[PDB]
Amino acid sequence: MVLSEGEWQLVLHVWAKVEADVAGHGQDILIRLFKSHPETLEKFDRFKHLKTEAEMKASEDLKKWGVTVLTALGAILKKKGHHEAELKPLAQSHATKHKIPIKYLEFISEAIIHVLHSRHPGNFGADAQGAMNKALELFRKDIAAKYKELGYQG
Ligand code: HEM
Repeated sequence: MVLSEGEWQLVLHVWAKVEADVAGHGQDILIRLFKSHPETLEKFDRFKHLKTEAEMKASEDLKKWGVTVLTALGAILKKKGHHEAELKPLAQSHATKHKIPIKYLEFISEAIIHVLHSRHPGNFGADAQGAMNKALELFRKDIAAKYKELGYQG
């Protein structure tokens, strides 16, 4: 839960690459998620009709929702762990309305790492992957604790 200053630097350095194309990264990540863990698609009434990766690729709505997710995640990561204010609304909606278990947040964490690895091999080597894994794990653990604080079992 305590990353080194160097680890946060590696996280924010590759995050800057994501920010050059937020929608493309977001669509790639959601498509990877739905492909790797298809049960997650069923949480989205707006996407559950999409039956193939190619259909997902053509979905402009999926690109927009990719921006929605990554915009929130980027703001969290930039806080370098001090993200209490940012997790409050996300925990509220994801625990009590969307009903997303923490395990699904683990699935999307794996998708994020997969997409970063594929799109940024030169800036996402072993050290950067380790750092991003720690940053996403911190996010998951803190949001799991916030679910519990709100009265819910993630
Ligand atoms: C990095 C992890 C995630 C982030 C930052 C994130 C962020 C967001 C944001 C900002 C919204 C819109 C505002 C809100 O309702 O809170 C949203 C909506 C939503 N999220 Fe997430 N989300 C994440 C992971 C997930 C996962 C893994 C699932 C399901 C597998 C999910 C399911 C949903 C659903 C169903 C909605 C509403 C969709 C709709 O209205 O059509 N989220 N998310």
